[PDB]
Amino acid sequence: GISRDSRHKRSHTGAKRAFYRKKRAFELGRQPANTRIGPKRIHIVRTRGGNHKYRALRLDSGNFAWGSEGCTRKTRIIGVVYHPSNNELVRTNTLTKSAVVQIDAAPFRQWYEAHYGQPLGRRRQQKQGQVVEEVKKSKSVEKKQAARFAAHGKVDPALEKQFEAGRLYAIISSRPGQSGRADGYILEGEELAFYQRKLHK
Amino acid sequence: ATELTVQSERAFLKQPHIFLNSKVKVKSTRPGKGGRRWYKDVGLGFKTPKTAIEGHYIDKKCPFTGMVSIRGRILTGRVVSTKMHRTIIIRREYLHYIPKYNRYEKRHKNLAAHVSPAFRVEEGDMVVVGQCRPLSKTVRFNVLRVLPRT
Amino acid sequence: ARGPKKHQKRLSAPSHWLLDKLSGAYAPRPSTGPHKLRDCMPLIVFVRNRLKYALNYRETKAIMMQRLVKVDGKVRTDITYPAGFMDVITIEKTGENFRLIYDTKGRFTVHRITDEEAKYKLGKVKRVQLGRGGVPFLVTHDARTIRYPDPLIKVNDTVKIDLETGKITDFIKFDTGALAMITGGRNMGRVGVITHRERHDGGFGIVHLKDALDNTFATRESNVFVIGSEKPWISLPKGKGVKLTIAEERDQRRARALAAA
RNA sequence: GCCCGUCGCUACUACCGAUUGAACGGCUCAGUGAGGCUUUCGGACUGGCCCAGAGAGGUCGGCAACGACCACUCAGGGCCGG
RNA sequence: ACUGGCUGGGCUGGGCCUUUCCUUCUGGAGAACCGCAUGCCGGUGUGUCGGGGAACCAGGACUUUUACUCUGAACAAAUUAGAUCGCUUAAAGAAGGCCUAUGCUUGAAUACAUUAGCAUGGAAUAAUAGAAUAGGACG
RNA sequence: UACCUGGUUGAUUCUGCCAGUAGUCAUAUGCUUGUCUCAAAGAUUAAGCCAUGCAUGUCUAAGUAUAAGCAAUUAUACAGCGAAACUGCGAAUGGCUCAUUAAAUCAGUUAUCGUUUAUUUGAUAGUUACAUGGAUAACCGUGGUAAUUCUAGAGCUAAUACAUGCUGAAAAUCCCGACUUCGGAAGGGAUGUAUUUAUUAGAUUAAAAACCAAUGCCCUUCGGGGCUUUCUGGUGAUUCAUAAUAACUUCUCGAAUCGCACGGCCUUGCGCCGGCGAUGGUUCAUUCAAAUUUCUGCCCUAUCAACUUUCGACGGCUGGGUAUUGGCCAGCCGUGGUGACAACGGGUAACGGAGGGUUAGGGCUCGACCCCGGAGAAGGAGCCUGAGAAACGGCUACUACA
RNA sequence: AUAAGGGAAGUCGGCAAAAUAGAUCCGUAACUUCGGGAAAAGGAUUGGCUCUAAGGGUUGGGCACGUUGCGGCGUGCGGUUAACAACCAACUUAGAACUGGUACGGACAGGGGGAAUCUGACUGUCUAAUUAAAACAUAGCAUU
Ligand SMILES: [Mg+2]
Ligand SMILES: [Mg+2]
Ligand SMILES: [Mg+2]
Ligand SMILES: [Mg+2]
Ligand SMILES: [Mg+2]
Ligand SMILES: [Mg+2]
Ligand SMILES: [Mg+2]
Ligand SMILES: [Mg+2]
Ligand SMILES: [Mg+2]
Ligand SMILES: [Mg+2]
Ligand SMILES: [Mg+2]
Ligand SMILES: [Mg+2]
Ligand SMILES: [Mg+2]
Ligand SMILES: [Mg+2]
Ligand SMILES: [Mg+2]
Ligand SMILES: [Mg+2]
Ligand SMILES: [Mg+2]
Ligand SMILES: [Mg+2]
Ligand SMILES: [Mg+2]
Ligand SMILES: [Mg+2]
Ligand SMILES: [Mg+2]
Ligand SMILES: [Mg+2]
Ligand SMILES: [Mg+2]
Ligand SMILES: [Mg+2]
Ligand SMILES: [Mg+2]
Ligand SMILES: [Mg+2]
Ligand SMILES: [Mg+2]
Ligand SMILES: [Mg+2]
Ligand SMILES: [Mg+2]
Ligand SMILES: [Mg+2]
Ligand SMILES: [Mg+2]
Ligand SMILES: [Mg+2]
Ligand SMILES: [Mg+2]
Ligand SMILES: [Mg+2]
Repeated sequence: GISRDSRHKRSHTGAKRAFYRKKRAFELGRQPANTRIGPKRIHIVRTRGGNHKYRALRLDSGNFAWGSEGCTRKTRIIGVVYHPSNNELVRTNTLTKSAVVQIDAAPFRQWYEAHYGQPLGRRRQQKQGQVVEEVKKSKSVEKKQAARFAAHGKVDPALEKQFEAGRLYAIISSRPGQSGRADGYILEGEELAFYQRKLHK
Repeated sequence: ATELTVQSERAFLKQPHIFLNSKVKVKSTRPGKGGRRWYKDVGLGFKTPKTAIEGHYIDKKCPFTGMVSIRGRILTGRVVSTKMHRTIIIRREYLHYIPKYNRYEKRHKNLAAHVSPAFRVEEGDMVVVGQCRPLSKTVRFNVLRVLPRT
Repeated sequence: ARGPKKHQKRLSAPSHWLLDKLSGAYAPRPSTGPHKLRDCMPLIVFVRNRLKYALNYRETKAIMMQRLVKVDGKVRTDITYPAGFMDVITIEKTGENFRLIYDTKGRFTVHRITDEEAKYKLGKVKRVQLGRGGVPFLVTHDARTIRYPDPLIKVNDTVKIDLETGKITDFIKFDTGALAMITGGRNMGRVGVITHRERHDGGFGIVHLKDALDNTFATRESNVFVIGSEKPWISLPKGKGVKLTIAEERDQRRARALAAA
């Protein structure tokens, strides 16, 4: 089958090597698996030494971590928007490592509301559609939460605009074809500005 | 080396596992701990160049600010080609002994090595290289020091 | 070659086994175990070729099936068990204990030892570090792993093992002035005192020793085995590994012959 | 005395030569293309449940108040697997 | 076997003064030369004395660079040269030997390979670098 | 044992070859042949073709026994030996040959901080239970085909085959908080390991102060004088060994197995506790290794002087794939790499080496063949099982024989 | 204009007809006056639809004062935006996915080729109304 040896190549002087031996059990290769967004589907494969690997054919969710605070919540991925290697990967919407995606921001907004007693990215005040208040059952909570707000600080203006729409950009940092998991982190700061600057022009 | 800009590529270049966007600012002496540039020392009495510590270039093959370890032989030579990108060719000369005729003849070999942006290498120079893991089809050495010109 | 080997050809066996080139085509092919394959002492060769207790293979393998012979206090039942440096072999029915140690000519020799001293060993340490859960441990040259050691103990040292409880009673530092015996290289059987050590950055250092007779020699660190500072703890065999040259070797041979008769 | 070349007869060796001469072998453009790994639908055949409940029957204790369980036939639906 | 020698003659080597002699700091233990009082037959333990570190060890920095040669390390069994033992001698073999033993004892050595790679001493021979627009050395 | 003789001329001295001479662990052949110690042998031409027979199986006190098996008579669950069969392991080692192969194999010397590893050896893992569920072999009995180690449907029963499954501890850490006097607190959840991602610690190795912000405290004459301070391994070198936090997973492991011994307690219940072995099991270490990898070294030929990049040729970047690195592969961007110090190509009656033959020294020639390494099983490709195979006394397909 | 199977067996003779044909990318011999032979010979692709990438133009750049009613000026004096911002404009080339009764230069337009001999060097010209050729002319050469 597919071979990954260097025998069939050409020497650095340009000379052509001659036949040495037939293909070996090692040095083999395998058919690439193109991950796509859809209902979960994973196959098991028996690799060298009796171990196993996990081929992911269709995935829809994975862990993504928010950097500064350090909390990670499981949510779903909407779609891929950029890929440094090939554009056709983007158009076919297939996801691999170093793929820029868009993720749901709901679990992170909820956790932020629980940790800090203030709302983040709410420009729906024009509509006043979902205004609701629940009585908060304590008074030590305001001093602890306001202590957190006065100590840690406030979010940069760029991230609330993302939170109002409810979509966040992320980068896959796992290898879906190898480990069968799509994992990443929410990207922000100057590296974020790099991607918005490149994304629309 | 001479590089106009650091980020001039399709993807974003950054050192792995170096966290760069932290809300709280803490000043520490450690190179990689605080969130600033990371670097190490190869050893064998080789001193880290000054340009590396404050430079902004990103390279994953430099022995400094990179993910490559140096182990094996250490060799020296004369550069013969440095006109491609981030790689040079050195020329090594030696003497082979023919037993029957009781005298020598000259022979030579060609070697390929990876050059870091920290150094500036011109033609006809002495360099010292060290063995490393396979970095390409025919590149297995890295430059460590450039000897002064005559 | 499509897997691991399981046959060993005669004329390729280690020289210090002293196997005749005739009378067969194969050799015992020692099984895998605690000691290196190149320098080991198979139990079948030791019992049959040196002690001459068993005439041939058939009853040689019967002996271990009766569980008569044990090493390090634990009975072994496989004929090709790799024995090695400093290990203690005990035969209770006849009532004696043996220790495997090189002679001055680089081969294993029979060496009677007393019962009270035949119940402990000592070995050089190979690596020390902390394992899973933060528990420190070390491993010696005979695949002995011991947890919670003395924190001052470092690599290349030697440690005394009880062999019944596996506790670290005592140790010897690796420094100048110690008494050492060589275990690898062409300098087989020598015993000397560390004079001074010179190091080379990048690996493969050399150490210089000095014998009792003012002889001088050098060897790699991987071949030095310190056995004491002064008055070595173990009992050395006859000759003490001094490596007399052939001129006096023949002189003493004739002197001893005429002295006896 | 020695001795050189053409021409004629016999014997042998190699060379040029119309015949788009002939046979065998290696590497290759193009066309056709067995088999198999991976992959997408497919579901021969099989297993497990849960409800409602037809129809009948039995069980062990309860005066009773009431509980529980086990065999037959037609099943109704499902609604999940390999 | 063998002792002093001989003011013996050679030869190898190691210390100083000749304008040259031999890098440097930290730490280790500690000698030689000194006196203190305590004790014997003009020397010594003496110590819980310090003035004092010959040599040695461990660690750091500095030192033109190659070829060459000396000595080490590492490197296969067989083979080649080669030591020992009367397989009745020998080509072979690694055996055997000792009074009488219900026992004791030994050998199964050693040198070479030779190209490349790793350390150490020597510094002749044969190449290379350095202060001239001083861009030089020192405090 | 560092050696020569005959031959051009009427006779002489030379260059020069022809012939003679000796060895061969070097083959064939002719004549002849009594004994002792040792014993090579279808390599050369055809890696051409094969009738026949053999060359790989395996059981202990200790996985599974209702043999209409034998043998005894302590075992009414069995208890000895034990056909058949399931299950476990091996069959990838050995043995043969030299077709291909000219920096390829190979040799000496390095590296793996760039990987996999059955087995052996040593350590090591506290979140219905007095015992869970369906099949199947052997077996009884009935068939098909000229033909094979081909098999159908019907009726039974086992597991160390297959599939499920039980916080017995405390302490500590992190979050939510019912409830106040605002200065801490009722009680609620999580917390082994494997897998995947992000973040934190993993210290230095000379010393003397003075200010701002504001809080553990001792003593005390209430004016206060003040404040010594606890750990941190290793390499020449790392993001190392290891620890902690927020989460994740068609997802692991943490024992429903077997044999010998017949013991000890009192609340005397068919109660509780207790020894030595076998077979398994997560991680680390070790052993046998395996795959890649650094430097230098191979015969003749110029009537072979320029070669390599169509469709990777040299390098950079992002990924895929592999046990892992790598132009091994997919995209984007540069235009490189080798050569008269002999590249590239053509020949080889070429497997390489340790080594054999022949000797003053220097050399010439041979090496299929008992030792080490590589490759192949008529010629090509593809693959299952398994730790390990691109295996051929394993399978699939084509060509040629049969 | 079309024809099953055969494919020049018809005939003085392949006369007539058929076959090839555009564009893009590979590949290309003997011979030679080194200019050619060459479109040698001989192969592959070609529609529709939805996308991606490349090839341009114009206008803007610091202070310090003085006229003229925030501006045109007059000046003096610095920096080269690690090249940014807005607007405007036609076509030509390359690449990817899906799709169809495998069809796509869909009509028109549009070279058959190869191995040899005789003869004139070539382009050119003539018997208007039966002969276009090997005939004539030609540059070159030689003579009077
Ligand atoms: Mg084999
Ligand atoms: Mg090392
Ligand atoms: Mg083809
Ligand atoms: Mg097919
Ligand atoms: Mg002999
Ligand atoms: Mg004559
Ligand atoms: Mg043959
Ligand atoms: Mg054959
Ligand atoms: Mg039994
Ligand atoms: Mg051959
Ligand atoms: Mg184990
Ligand atoms: Mg099982
Ligand atoms: Mg890569
Ligand atoms: Mg060049
Ligand atoms: Mg051959
Ligand atoms: Mg050979
Ligand atoms: Mg094979
Ligand atoms: Mg095969
Ligand atoms: Mg066969
Ligand atoms: Mg076989
Ligand atoms: Mg027709
Ligand atoms: Mg027709
Ligand atoms: Mg035809
Ligand atoms: Mg006719
Ligand atoms: Mg005709
Ligand atoms: Mg016509
Ligand atoms: Mg054509
Ligand atoms: Mg033509
Ligand atoms: Mg198309
Ligand atoms: Mg066409
Ligand atoms: Mg004409
Ligand atoms: Mg006319
Ligand atoms: Mg006409
Ligand atoms: Mg004319």
